Formats: sequence, C-alpha cells, structure tokens
Amino acid sequence: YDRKVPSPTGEYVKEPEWVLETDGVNLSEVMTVPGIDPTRIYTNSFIDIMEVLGIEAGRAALYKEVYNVIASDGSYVNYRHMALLVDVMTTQGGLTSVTRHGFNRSNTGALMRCSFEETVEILFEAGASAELDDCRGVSENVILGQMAPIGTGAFDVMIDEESLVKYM
Amino acid sequence: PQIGDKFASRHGQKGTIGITYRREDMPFTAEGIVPDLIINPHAIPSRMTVAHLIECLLSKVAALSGNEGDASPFTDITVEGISKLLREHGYQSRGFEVMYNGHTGKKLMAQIFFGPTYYQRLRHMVDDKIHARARGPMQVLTRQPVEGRSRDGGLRFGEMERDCMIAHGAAS
Amino acid sequence: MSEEGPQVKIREASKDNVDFILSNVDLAMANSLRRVMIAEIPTLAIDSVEVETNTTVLADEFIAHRLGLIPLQSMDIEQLEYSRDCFCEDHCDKCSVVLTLQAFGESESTTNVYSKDLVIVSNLMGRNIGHPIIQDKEGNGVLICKLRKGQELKLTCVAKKGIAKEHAKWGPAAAIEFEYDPWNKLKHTDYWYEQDSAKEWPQSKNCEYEDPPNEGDPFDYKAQADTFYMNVESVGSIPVDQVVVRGIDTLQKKVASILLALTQMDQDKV
Amino acid sequence: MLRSKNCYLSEATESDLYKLKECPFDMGGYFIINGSEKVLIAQERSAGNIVQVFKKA
Amino acid sequence: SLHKMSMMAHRVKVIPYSTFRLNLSVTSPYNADFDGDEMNLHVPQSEETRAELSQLCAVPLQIVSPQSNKPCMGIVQDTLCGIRKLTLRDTFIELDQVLNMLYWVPDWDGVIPTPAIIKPKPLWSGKQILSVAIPNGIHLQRFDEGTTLLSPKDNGMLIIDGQIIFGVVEKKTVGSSNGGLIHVVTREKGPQVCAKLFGNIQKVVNFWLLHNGFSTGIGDTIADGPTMREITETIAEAKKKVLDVTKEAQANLLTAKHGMTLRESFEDNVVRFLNEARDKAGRLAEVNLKDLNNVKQMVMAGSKGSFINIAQMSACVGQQSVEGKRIAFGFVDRTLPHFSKDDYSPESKGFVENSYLRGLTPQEFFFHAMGGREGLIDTAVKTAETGYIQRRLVKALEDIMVHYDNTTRNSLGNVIQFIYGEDGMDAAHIEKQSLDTIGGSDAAFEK
Amino acid sequence: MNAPDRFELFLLGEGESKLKIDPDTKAPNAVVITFEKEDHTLGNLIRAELLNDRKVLFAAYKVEHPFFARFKLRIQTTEGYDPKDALKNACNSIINKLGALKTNFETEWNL
Amino acid sequence: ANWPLPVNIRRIIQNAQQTFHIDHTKPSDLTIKDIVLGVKDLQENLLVLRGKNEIIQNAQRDAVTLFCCLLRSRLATRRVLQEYRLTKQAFDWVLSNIEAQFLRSVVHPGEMVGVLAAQSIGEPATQMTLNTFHFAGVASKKVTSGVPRLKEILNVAKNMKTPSLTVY
Amino acid sequence: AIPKDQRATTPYMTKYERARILGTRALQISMNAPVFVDLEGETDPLRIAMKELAEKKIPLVIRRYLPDGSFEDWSVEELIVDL
Amino acid sequence: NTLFDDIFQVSEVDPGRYNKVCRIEAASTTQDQCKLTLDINVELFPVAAQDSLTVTIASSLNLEDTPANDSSATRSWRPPQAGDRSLADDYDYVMYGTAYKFEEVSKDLIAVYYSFGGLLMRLEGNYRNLNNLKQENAYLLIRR
Amino acid sequence: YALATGNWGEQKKAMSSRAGVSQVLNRYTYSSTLSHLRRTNTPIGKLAKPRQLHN
Amino acid sequence: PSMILGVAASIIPFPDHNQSPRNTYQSAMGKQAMGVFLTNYNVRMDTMANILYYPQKPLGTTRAMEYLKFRELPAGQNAIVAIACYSGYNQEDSMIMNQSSIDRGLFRSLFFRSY
Amino acid sequence: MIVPVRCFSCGKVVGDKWESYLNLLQEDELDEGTALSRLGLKRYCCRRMILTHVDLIEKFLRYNPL
Amino acid sequence: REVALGKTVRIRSAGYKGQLGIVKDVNGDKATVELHSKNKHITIDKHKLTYYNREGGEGITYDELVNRRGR
Amino acid sequence: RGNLMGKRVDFSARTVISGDPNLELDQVGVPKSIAKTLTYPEVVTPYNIDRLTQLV
Ligand SMILES: [Mg+2]
Ligand SMILES: [Zn+2]
Ligand SMILES: [Zn+2]
Repeated sequence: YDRKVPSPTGEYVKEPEWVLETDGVNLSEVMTVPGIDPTRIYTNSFIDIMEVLGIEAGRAALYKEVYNVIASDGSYVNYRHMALLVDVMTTQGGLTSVTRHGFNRSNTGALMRCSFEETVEILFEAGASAELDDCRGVSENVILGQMAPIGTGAFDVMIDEESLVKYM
Repeated sequence: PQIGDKFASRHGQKGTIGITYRREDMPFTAEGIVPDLIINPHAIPSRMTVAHLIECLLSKVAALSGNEGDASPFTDITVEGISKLLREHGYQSRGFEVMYNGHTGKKLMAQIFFGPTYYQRLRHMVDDKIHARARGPMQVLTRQPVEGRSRDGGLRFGEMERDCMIAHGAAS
Repeated sequence: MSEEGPQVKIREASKDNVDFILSNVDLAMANSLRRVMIAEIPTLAIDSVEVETNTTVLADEFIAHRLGLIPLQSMDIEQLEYSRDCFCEDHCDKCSVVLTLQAFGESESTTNVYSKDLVIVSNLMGRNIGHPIIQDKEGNGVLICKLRKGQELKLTCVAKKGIAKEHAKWGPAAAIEFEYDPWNKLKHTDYWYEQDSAKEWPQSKNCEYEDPPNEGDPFDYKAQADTFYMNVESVGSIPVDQVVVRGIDTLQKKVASILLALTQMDQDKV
Repeated sequence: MLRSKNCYLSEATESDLYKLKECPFDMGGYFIINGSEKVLIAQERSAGNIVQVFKKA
Repeated sequence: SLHKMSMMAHRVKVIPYSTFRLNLSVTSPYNADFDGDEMNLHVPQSEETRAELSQLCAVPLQIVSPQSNKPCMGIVQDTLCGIRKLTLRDTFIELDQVLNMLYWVPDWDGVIPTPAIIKPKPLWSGKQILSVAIPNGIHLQRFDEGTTLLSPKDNGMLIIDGQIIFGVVEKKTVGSSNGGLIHVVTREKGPQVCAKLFGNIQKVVNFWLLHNGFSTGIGDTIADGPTMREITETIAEAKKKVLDVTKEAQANLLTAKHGMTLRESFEDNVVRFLNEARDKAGRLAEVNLKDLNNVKQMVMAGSKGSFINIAQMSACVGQQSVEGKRIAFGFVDRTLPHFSKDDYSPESKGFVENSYLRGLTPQEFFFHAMGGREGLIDTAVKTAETGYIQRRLVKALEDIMVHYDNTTRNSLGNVIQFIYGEDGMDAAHIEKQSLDTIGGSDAAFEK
Repeated sequence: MNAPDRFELFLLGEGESKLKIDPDTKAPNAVVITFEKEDHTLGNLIRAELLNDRKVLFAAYKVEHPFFARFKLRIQTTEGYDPKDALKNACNSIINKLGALKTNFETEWNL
Repeated sequence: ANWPLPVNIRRIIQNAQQTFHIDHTKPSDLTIKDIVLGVKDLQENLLVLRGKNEIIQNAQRDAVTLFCCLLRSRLATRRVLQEYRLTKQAFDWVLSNIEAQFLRSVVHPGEMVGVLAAQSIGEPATQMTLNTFHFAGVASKKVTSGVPRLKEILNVAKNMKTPSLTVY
Repeated sequence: AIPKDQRATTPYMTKYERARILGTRALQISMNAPVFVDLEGETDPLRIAMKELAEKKIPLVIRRYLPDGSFEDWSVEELIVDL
Repeated sequence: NTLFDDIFQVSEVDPGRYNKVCRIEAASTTQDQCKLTLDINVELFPVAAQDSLTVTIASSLNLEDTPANDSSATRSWRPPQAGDRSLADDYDYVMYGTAYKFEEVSKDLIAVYYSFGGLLMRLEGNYRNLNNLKQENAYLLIRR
Repeated sequence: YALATGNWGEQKKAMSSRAGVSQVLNRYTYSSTLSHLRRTNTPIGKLAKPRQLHN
Repeated sequence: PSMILGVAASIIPFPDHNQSPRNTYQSAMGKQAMGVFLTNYNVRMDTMANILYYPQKPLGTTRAMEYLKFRELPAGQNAIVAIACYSGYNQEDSMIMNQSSIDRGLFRSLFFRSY
Repeated sequence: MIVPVRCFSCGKVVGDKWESYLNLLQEDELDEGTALSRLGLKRYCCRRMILTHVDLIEKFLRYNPL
Repeated sequence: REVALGKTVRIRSAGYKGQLGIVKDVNGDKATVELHSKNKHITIDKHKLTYYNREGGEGITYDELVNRRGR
Repeated sequence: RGNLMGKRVDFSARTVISGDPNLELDQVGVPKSIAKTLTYPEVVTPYNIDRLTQLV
C-alpha cells in the first residue's frame, strides 16, 4: 500500500509500505506480537474493537465502517448525518442495534415505542407497571392528534398589551 | 386515445401521450409525409434497444417493396442487407430523412430517423385512474374515509409521508 | 405576369395532383399558404347520423365514423352557411344536406354497401354539393360495410360545412410536397455523411430543374430562399387548382379580417 | 375440459363451430364452471423415488 | 417517499386536460418519469397550513439538498444536449431567430446585445443568448484538464458579470454539481431568482432545439471496416492469451498466488483478460466515432448514455457473470448440451464476443438472459430490503431535536451531541473549499 | 372527460376580442398585441413582413402554450413611427402579394 | 485540503473585486494594523453559542477553529496586498459579508436532524445497485459490501460473513 | 423563570418562527382582526401579514421553551429577520 | 478612436475539430515582439496561411467627428441603415467583444485577452509602449 | 368448490391446502390466453437460487 | 434455435439484438396489449372486453408466430415513428401523437362491460 | 375488421382500392409491390394501410345473424 | 315538478347545434343536459333547447308550459 | 400502524403525471375536473366580499 507520508522538505509524497491483511479477528493477541505497530492496527469488526479499546474508539470504527459502506456507489453523504447516527448507536456504553432488541429496550414512552415492533407486549408491560408517558415525542402527539412540539411547534405565541397599545 | 394513455412498442419501450399536434404543426418530409408518433432519442442509448431501429428499417423496406420482412432471430439477415435494399429503393442507406420545422417551414438540421414501427395500446388509460375526493362517503368502524375509486375513496397518508412532513418541520 | 409579386410555373397537371414552382416569394408566405391549404379550406362532410335499424356485425359508432370519413362534393361550398351562424333549429336546406342510406341482404352471398348507395333527399336548390365522390373504374365508390342475407341497415345522415382544423374529416388535401434549395447552397442543414456526403445522400428529383450544381466558390451569406417546389394532392372533393385558389383566398380573408379588427379597435379607441 | 374426448367440439368442423357460435380459433383446455372459464395452472414438484444428497450447515 | 424532497409545495395552474403537468427539472428529486406514474395531490384547509406550506415546503426553497450538500435539481434530458449544442463555438444565430429567442425569454430588459460579427453579416454567438438568460452579477470560474485563459478545446468555464466568455455548457455547469451555476445562483441570489433562471434557460434552449432538431438512428452504432477489424484482432489476441493460460495451467506449470488456490487465480486471470479486452475494444470504438454521432453527442452532454453503452452497442458485449463468477456447470461438467465436457474456453463459459448490432448466437443469448434474470431478482430483493432498512432507520431517529441551546437531544432529553454536527452549521449552507496552509512546501509557505 | 371543444381553438368566444394592444414599458415606442384563435399561421407571416420593413427595430412572436390558440406579437418601431401603422402596412403588402400570386396562378392554370 | 466549509471566502472576494472596480495599478489603502485588527474583530464577531460562562465560551471558541484557520489562510496580509488587492471600503464590505453569511449559515433550532440523517442514509441504500459480489481486489476474498454489509452493521451481527484484520 | 439579562438564545428569527408568525397574522386578518398598517389596496391576508412583518408592526411575543422547562420571551419587533 | 494597428502576417492556420471557426496565429512584420492568436469565422472571412491581415482595435465605430464616449454601452443595437456611416466600411471583418484578462509576462511584455462572444484573441506587445490604451469593450476590425 | 375457489381440497381445512391452482382464464388478448394456458408455478412462498434461470 | 422461446417472446422482432430485461418487459407487457381477443365476441357476455377498431399485421413478421395465429388476430397497428426532439414535449418517456391520425381512426377502440 | 376509409398519416382515400387489390392479386398474379404501384399508392404511408390489413369482417359474417 | 325532466331534447344554436340529449337536472334558468354521441354533460338555458318526443316526432319550443305533456 | 400514524384523508386527488416545458419550476397543472371537485374554505372578509359573491 501507499501512504501520503510528508516529505522532510515539506511537501507530501507517496511512500510505499507493506500492509498485512488477515482473514481472522484476534486483535487481542495480535497487538502483543513484536515487530508490528500497535498504534495503527485496524479491524473491520467494530464489535470487538471496544473489547480492547474504548467506547469512543468503537464509535470511530463504526463511523469509518459506515463511510466505507457508502463509498462505492459514488454518493456523498454529509458527515453530520453519519456522525449523528453513530452517536445515537453509541449513546450508552455499548453498541445499540437498530432493531427490536436494541434502541427499543429504552426508557422512552410506551406509545412511541410500540408503534414499530409488536405492540400488545409492551402495552401489557405498561399496564403491569405504572410508568408515565410524558407525551413529548412525535408519535404520542400524532396518536393524540395534537401539534407535536417539533418545527413550528417548538415555541408558543403570545399577545402583549404593551405592544398592542404602542402601535395605536 | 387522448393525453395520458399508455402506449408501447414491441421492444419494451413504454410511454404515455404528453401532447398532441395537428398535421400542420407536425414536421414533414420532402414528400409530405408526417409522422403519427414522435419518440425522444434519449431512450435509445440507455435501454440498448437496437432491435427497435432494426425493425424500423426493416418495416420501411418492407413497406417500400411490398414483401413481408423476416425478423426471426438467429437468421442471416443483417443491417447491411437492409441498408443495401433501402439504398436500391433510393431513400437512404441508414433511414435518415430531411424534414422541415412545420411551424415556419424552414429546413431542419440533424436529419431525423423515419420509418414505420409496430405499436400497441395497453389496458392502462388515464380515464380509469383519475380520482378526487372531498368529504365523501364515511366508514363505520374506524370512522375514516373509505378506500377505492369505485366507492369514492380517499388516498392514504402513510407513515413515510408522516416522517417527510416531520423532517419538513410543518407541524400544523 | 402581374407586378413584381410571386411567380408561378406549372410543371405537371392532372385531375388529382398539380406540380408548380413558387418564385419571388418568402419562405413564411409559402409555409402559411401550405398550412392554410392543409387545414383551412371549408368543405362538406357528414356530421350527424341517425340510426333506425342496424342488424349488421358493425357497431353504430363504427358506421358513423366510416360515413363521416366519406368525401362529398364541395364545389359550391361558398353558397352553404355555417350551422352555428344559421337561423334554424337543427338544420335546413340552406345550411345542410340530408342523405339517406338503405341496405338489405337479398342474395345468399355477401352484399357490399358502397358510397354510391347514398341518396340525397334534401333540396340542393341547383347547388353542386352533396354528391359522393366516386374516383373508381367500377364506379362503386368507398366501401362502407358488408352484410349477409337477413341483415338490414337503414340510417339518415346530415352533411354540414366545416374546416380541417375542427376535424380531419373536412380536409380536402391528402399530402402536400414542400421542398426548396435541392443543393445545400444555403447551408440550412448539416448532412450525416459517414464516408462521403454526395454518395450517401441521394439527389432529389428537383436538382435537374434549375438550381445548377455548386462549385468551389466561397459561401454566399447574402442569399435567401426564394424558389419553392410544391405538389398539391386533392382528396377529390375540390379540384387542385380550386384548392390552391381557395387557400390563397382564405389567407387573404384572414389578413383582411385582422386589418378590419385593427381599424375597428382604432375607431373605438378614438 | 373443453375440446376433450367427451366434449361436443372435439369432432366439430369449422362450419359446425360457426353454427354453434364458437370461435374456430379457440383452443380449449379450460373448464367452464358457473359460467366462468377456469384454467388449471401446472404445479411444479420434486420428483419422487430419487436419491439426493445434500450437505447441511 | 424516501427523502423530504418527495414532498413539495407547488402553485396550482388549471389546465384543460385530465392529467398532471409538472416542470421537467423537478422529476429528479421526485425520481419519477412519464411512462404511467401516479402521484398524489393534497390541498390545505386553513390559513395556518397554507402559509406554513408556502414558507417551508416551497419548491425553490429546496433547491440545495442538505443530504449530499449539492443541488438536487438541474438541467436534464434534451435540454442538456440542447444547451451543449447551442454553446458550441461554431454555432451562430441569424437576426430573426435571435429576436424570437430574446422575446421568448421573460423579464428581458428589451436591449438587443451587439452581435459578435457585424461586418459581413450580423451574427450572434450561441453563448450570447444564454448570457442574456443568465442574470447579471454572477461570476463563475472552473478549470478542467488542460484549460487555460486561451483554451483551444473550449473546455472549462468562465462567467463574468453573467456573461459567458468561453467553455461549452455541459452537465458540470447546469447539472447537480456542487460548484455548478445553480448552486452559485442559489447562494448569491434568492431561490426565486434561481427558479426564474431555470425557467428562462429551459424556454430558450427548447425554442432553439425546436427549430434545430436532434435525432438518433441505427447508423450511429455502426463503425467502419478498419475499426471492426481492429476490434476482432484484439478479441482474437485476448482469446489466444486465455488459451495460453489454460494450456499452462493444464500442465501444472502455473504458480498459485498466495491466499488462493489454482482455480481462483486462473479464473481471476481469465476474467481480467476478458474485461481488459472488452474495455480496449470499447475505447477503440468510441475513439473511431466522429463528433457528429448522436450517441457520442449525448455522451458528451451527459444527459444519457455512457462509454459502456457505446462499447456494448458497437464493439463487444462483456462477459456474462452470475453470482460474481462465470457461468457455472449446470450439467455434468458442461454449461450447455452443445458443448463438450471440461471445456474452459471463454465462449463456453459465457463470453459474448458479438455486439447488439451484429446479433447474438443462441448460447450467448441464453447467457445474457440468465444474467438479466439474476439482475432482476437482485433488484427485486434489494428494494424490499432497503425499504425495511429505511423504515427501521427512520424509527430509530424519529425524535432527535436541535434545541435553542444548540444541543441535540431526544424525546427523553438525553444529550447525544452538545453541538449539532460538532460545528453547529446547517448542512445546506456548506460548500467545499481548499485550505492553502496545510498543503505546499515550507519554502513555498514562507514565500 | 376534460377534453376541450374542437371549435374553441378557432371560434371567438363571448366577451373576447380578436385584438388587444398593451403598451410596453421595457422600451420606448414598443407595444404588445395579443391575438386569439391563431396558431402560427398569421404570426410567422406578420413577423416576416414586419422584419422586411426598414423603420421597424424589433418584431417577434411566441405561443405561450399549445393548449390555447393565442400568440403575442411585440413590435418596436423607430421614433415618430406608430407600430399600428407598420402593422397596417405589412397587412396591406401581404394582401397585395397574395392577390398578385392568385392572379398569376390563375393565369398559369388557364393555359 | 478540500473540505466542506460553511462560508465561501473565494466567491466573496471575487464579488468584491468585480464590484468596487479595482485598478490593479494604483497603490492600495489598507494598512497592516487595519488588516490585522479587522481580521481579529471578524474572528471575535463569529457567534454560534452566545454564552457568558467559561464552558460555553470555550465551546464557542473551539467550535469554529477550522473556520478561523480558513479565514486566516484566505485573509493574510501578503495575500491581500499582492493578489486580492482591495481598498478599505472593499475590505470592510468583505468582512461584513463574511460575518453576515456566517451568522446566516447557523442551524436553526427546532429542526428534525434525526429524520434528516435517517433519510440521507437510507436514500443511497435504495439507490445502490446490486451489492452481493464483485467486491474483490488483488485477492478474491469476496469481501461483504453494500446492502448486506449495511444490514449487518445496523443489526450489529456478532458473526460477520468476512471478518478482516489489518496489521501495519 | 423568565430571565432577561441572561437570554442566551440567538437574537435572530428562525424560519419556523417566521412561518408561524406569518400564518397566525394571516389567519387573524382573514377572520377580521384589526390591521395596524395600511393595505395599499391589497386583499390577500398573507401578503398583508408579510407587509406588517416588513416594518415590525406585529403585536406578538415568541416564547422559546428550554429543554428543562424554562423559557424566555422574545418580542417580534426585537427579533432580527435576515432570511 | 483607434487603439491598435499592425500588419500581422499569419501562419500555421489549423482550426481543430471545427468546420466554421479557425484559429489563426500571426506575428507583426514591424515589431519583433508583437504576437496574435485570434479565432475567426472562415465561412465569411476565408483566410489562408502566409497572408497579411491589417488589424485594428477601436473603442467605437463612430467617425472621427464624434469623440469617444461611454454612452455607447448597452444601446440596444439596431439594424444598419442605408445612409449611416461607420469605420467598419473600410474593413472586411469587424468583431465585437470584451476584455477579460491582463497578464504580465517577462518584464515589459503584456498580454490582453478578448472574448468576441466565444472567440478568444490573445495580443502581446510592449507595455506602456503599444498596449497602453486597452481597457474593455473594444471592436476588432480586420482588412484583407 | 375446488375448481372455483382454486383451493385444491375439501371445503374444510382450506387454510392448509394450496391456493391459486385454479385461475380465471385471461381473455384480454389471444397471446395472453395462449400464455396463460401454458403457465407453470412452483409453490415456494428470500431465496435467489430457485428464481435463477438454470442451465 | 429460435424454437426455445415462449408464446410472448415469439412476437418480439430480433430478440437477439436486445438486452434481456427489455425482452422480459416486452413479454410481460404483451399480454396487456389491446386487440381482437376472439372472433366469438358480440355473442359473449364478458365483464370486460377491449377490441381494436382497425387491427393491423406487423410489417416485421417472425416465422415463429405463424403458428400462433398472430397475423389472423393482431394486437397493434403500424404507425410511422419519427425519433426526434420536437417541441420538448416528449421528454423522459412521453410521446407526441398526431391529432389528425386520431381523428381519422388511429388506435381508437371499443369497450364492453356486462352486468 | 374492414378496410379504413382514409390513410391515417396523410389522408388519402383508400376505400375502393381493397376490391381492386384483391382482384389484381388473384387474377393477374402480381406481387404486392406491383399491385400497390398499379393502384396508385406511392408513399409507403398509404402502402402500409392496405398491405397490412386484416379482413376480420368475413369471420364475423360467418356466424348466423338474426 | 319541472316539465323539463327526463325528456329527449335537441340543442339549437351555440356550438352544440343539432346534438341530441336528455335533460337530467334543472337549476333555475340553467339545465344540465347530457349528450348521446359525446360522453360529457353541458349546462345551457332551458328556454333555448327544443323539446322532442321520447319515441320520436315533431319538435317544439319551451311553450310546453301550456301543455304538460311530451312531444 | 394502519389507523393512527397512517390514515386516509379528504381533499386529495391522484392522476397520471406528464411533462410540460412551458410550466414554471414551482407549478402543477391541475385538471379542470379536479379543481371543480376539490374545494378550499375561505372566510368572507371585506377584502374579498365581492369576489366571494361572484363565486357563489
Ligand atoms: Mg416509471
Ligand atoms: Zn340552417
Ligand atoms: Zn397516406
């Protein structure tokens, strides 16, 4: 492989280097092998990245994996969207899958949760417990048929007497 | 037939009528021949429909000569033979023709491909698809608008439209 | 030979086609004349069909369309008033022609119905209109429908004045050939030569008629299209010379109407 | 089934078909039940009495 | 409705026909064509909804897509080819046509521009009318490969005070490019100005193309004798190389690349040789084509077509592949009953050495049918899979809010990003720029 | 069915005028004339004849939509020349040319 | 060096050169002190947080580091005095336009960024072509990419089809 | 819970706020509310609302809700309109 | 209103993938540093290699009676009349264009770039000696 | 019942029986009728192998 | 070799010069073509029946459809087609069709519904 | 079913040419092109009108009427 | 109880002269009349169109007020 | 999932779309029948009393 190592004179030049590609995931023991660089070892599997590294390293690896996924079709996606997605997926201390066993098992409102997966199970759970739905989400307001506090609904409009008597 | 009716050829080139023109407004050749249909050339390179042009040339040759043209696959018929026959008839080697604008009668550059082509009318007509509802019949259980053009139904505002409107920020 | 206006030269004449050359005339005038001749000449055609008995295998709309597509004599068409401008309820003798068609199956073999079977029951008042045009050696005319023994067809048709712009059934011309500048002296088009332009593109039949072949002279940028070769074909309702005369008359009438409207609006403004 | 050995149209000629108000271009092969034409779609199944070997996961 | 651009607010215009009519430039965000598509229309029932739809979901307000940071609308279809042909150096327009085109463009000041050539005959260049359509105050400068201030190939772009100086307008200027004219107009002037520019350009290009004409024919995909001879020679050389590789492998004299067996390396070499031969034949066919070719003209404009289309239509069709490999042995060591056992020749394994114009033999016809069936099945599965994935993704992040403290929080109020995008900037208001400090040498930086 | 009547494209409706002139403020001595029920046939001829004049500085026409048979004609003349006078002169020249052409064609056909 | 940034300085300076006609020959009116003070004032005038406490001030300071670096690169004294030759009024106009564009480029509070990110990620997924094969380089490892890879990333699969590892 | 000297929100006026204010003013005008500016013969409530917003003559107050629950009140006439 | 005048013997004419527009390079026969590279329409002006073409750059086409003025910009160009007179009557090829570049090469040579609606011309000469009165919006007249 | 509803079996247990065996004849076009009279279907129900065109 | 095609695919002229998806689309859409489905109409009572006014044999016939009776019962018409960019009203997949031909009886049909 | 009265493209009347076309095909043993040329159909637009026409009226007439 | 209800009528004058239709609805001076050949509905003044018999015969004007019958 | 977050609505229409180069960027060609069917409620105001009376 070729790396853009800066030249001693100041410019950037391509310095070829040897790169080892492996078909297995055992980075816990590979990093301890002498003669390699432990500060540059990378694994395409982000699940075990945080087993030896931190949660932030796992989030960075997940973002890199997503960027590599959207790389061949030629489409360009702004960094903010993918960064927000990976931050949501790593808000807690571990990976939060986008499925019924991941972001679903949260502390959000039951009404907003139960609109995607199976419903009656979570409704029965809510009935058995006594949790309170704050109704500050979008799904709850859609169900109740009220203006959700999003976009134009993020604020309140009031009338003032002082300005009313000011003009006339 | 009217605007919106679906029409297609024998090569998977489907489409609908967008506009209609009279004989005077249509382009004409030096012999006074006007086309029944006009097709955009942009549909050819993407779909790789060479057989459309080959069949057009073969149909032109057959109409000029009066003998049925053989379009069976895996035969010895080549484009060169059709071109030679067309040149012998004295029209063009490749089927291009010189037409005129018609609106002004001026000569048109970029000579146009011409020739008969088989076309078929599909079962999809705009008359059977246009729908509009404004406070029509009412359901019983859900008390929501009924479904179906025949019973004056209403279009469904699905979930995808809901998140689209949410992303737009239009809460009201 | 009348003034320095457009000049004509008839090459070939016949009962259905006329070939002439237009000179000392601009392209716009020739194009407008062609458009008027193809879509502005008033003619006579069947517009309303009343069906009494139809036991044939063809639908009523089918027979109505076929009858409406049948050409009719329109020589004295200027003596017939438009239905919309006529002071009558539906149709009278001064604004329409009534034709009746009766067909029955007597012989065991198929009995064809032709356009010659139409009979005019109205009063033409000496006008030469309404007669179906039969351009055929046998004299039968346009075939309408075929019915076998037992089947009976009986209907009444009404012919009214109209122009080709409203419907294509009122068009008196079939196809009009329009061409100018047989050689590319004006450079109005770019040829699609693959190896050579001269060999690949056949020469038009109008190349020999005047227009001497170009040489290696510099391109003339001060030249304009002034010679046009036209061939007008008539369906049969109107003679070709009458078709051209009526086209010129219609264009003149349209321009005169524009001038009259301008004068009227000027008078109203003042 | 139409145009079968037990059908009246098996031995009918063109004139007989025309007299019986039947299109000579019709090919048959369909059942007429309750006034509606029904066609049995062929069902595709694996052949029996055949030894087959496959490898599991 | 995948993205927010699938929902737009338009202005009602009553038309005398029973169909929906829309501008050709809005089809790209809608991802719709006119082969029988169906689209829904909703009307508001109150002043609140009407005003918020007009001020939030208007079509000109969504010219720049926040997803790809590029405009989602541009000049497409025959308008692109018309604008490419109009801006050619040799394109000249006479007085009457110039007057007609000037009158066709609305909001025209009524001032006739001075013709480029005045002495022999008054002639207006094609770029003059487009510059008239383009509003003043917009400056653009794009340099392509080998482009200078006196570029002989008429490439690149340079606009000063809304006047075209040099460069043929193509998909890189009036398309969906980030640095295109549409993006600059939208960023400098208002969205209404951008919509007016869209309309004026479309009208003028359509009027010019109506009286000029553009067509295509069978002969556009026909090459001359020497080109076909060279293509056949290249195909024969590739077949000879493949045969030599097979002979070497059969004698066990071919080394195996590390990490793979002999079969995988042999198949990789064969497919590489076949793809290289197809690419070379296509490049030769494209080079042979003249500038007057309709397919080539469409290719330069970028409206439709590509190099691979020309290659497959004129020179040679690519090797048919199923599941990423050549045609497998459906029979016992055979692909078709018409071949012999253990035949590894490219013809027997699914290589189409013919072209669409020339015609296909039954074997390659069957192989192409198999490839097309595989492609159709792939799209049929993929559309459903991506739809489910999109639904899950929308459900996952359906309650993320940017609050008045410039922090992004969910419904529960938990903070997931202390500042949106780590910079607090709107996606639609970001443009690609070059940092001059990072690059260069130390001496150049000091100088 | 929303299909318009076929006669609506060549018959003047109630409350409609064949000609309607509006002054143009973009340039001095410029007017815009809107015609009804015409489809390019008089427009091309009138534009060509107006351009044939020497006192006319601008002459163009356009059809906004093929659905409606109506075109707008814009004429700009030199100082002291009324555009209506130019239109009348062009119409008179067209009438004279058409009459001469008809007479010549009749004379040629007579032999 | 090519990275997306909020405000296009090059377009602003080109517009300011086109207007306020530059003679390119007469000496400029800007002084070193004026240029430096204007650049510093423009840097201080960029507000994205508008706080008073130390934490918000630090966040605002370090949230515009890239833009400040770009502004310093594009508004150097030598660059202004040699290439972008402007006058005092032109320099003030450039500074005002840059500040106005930066303040107008801030994200409006109340926007649904999660839905926008989800749509911006899901649209290329639908727009992608077949992604089951052909993802092989020098060695035909059949690396998973595209729709299946995206699905397994979103589901956080513990057993990926083609695990990989890179050693430097 | 209505601070004034500690208002950390942006002084500019957001697109959503502008749309909501224009809609509310237009609806009130449509339902026959008093108008504090001359109309110049205009008859469309929405354009009247835009004209009122142009000279900042709309007697409305924007209440921006903080995520915790606190809020600050911003007058329409004191909000800078730049979009 | 004249701003330039030379002989400019032309050589090496080769349009390149074109049929109506040719690129001609010329060098002045008086000055050893003057150079020209201009695009012309050979359909109306069919020049050939090794030819002398007197060129002239003028700010306006008005006669010497009317001095140069800035009121001639955006005048809504009118078709030429019969009795009108202009400097173009003495030449065979007149083109209108705008200057868009002023580059400095070596120490005393400057290049002026013009665009006549798409046709570009590059002119070189001695700074402050020959090309010292060229600003923008100048005609180009060529004589056989 | 079997020839009308298309469920091959008795009246009861129709849920566990195959469906679509019997279909109404398509008589829109002669070619359509000919195609419908020579149609085969394999009851499968995610899998790309059975849908591929085998050699 | 041409005998391997089906009933729908036997109508396509020169199927070997087209891409496989195009052939599949044409085969699928051929069953929706409107024409004379049977000569027994006018005596039958079907729910829907669409027949063509003037069906025409294709000019580019194929030997395979001789036994399919396609020439006896065609499902289309021979229309003159010009491939051009005229007026910009036929973009994408739209087409421009002559009004005079429509008035003269081109592609018009009959509709039958039974209760 | 029956021969169209007029040519779709241009508008030439071909309603009496069907019987003559059949007679020329079955008496004089001419090919289709020569018969078309003899009938006067020069443009291929008119030639295709009767060259590719199906006479389905006879099949309908085969059925017994009422 | 309008007389012009469910009666075969013929439209005179205007652009629909000679057409045959049946009155469906009456709205004051304007009445809705369908068309036989054309599949559309048009509204015209009831005093304009003539009145015919259901079976067929002579036609009369709007004088049917004095004779509440057909024909 | 079928009656709360997604439901059928009134004042909506659906018909085949088509292209029109003469239309503006933000403009949709509505058929006359659809316009005559779909309605919008407008509150009568002194600024539109005459227009509303004419429409009625
Ligand atoms: Mg589509
Ligand atoms: Zn009368
Ligand atoms: Zn014809």
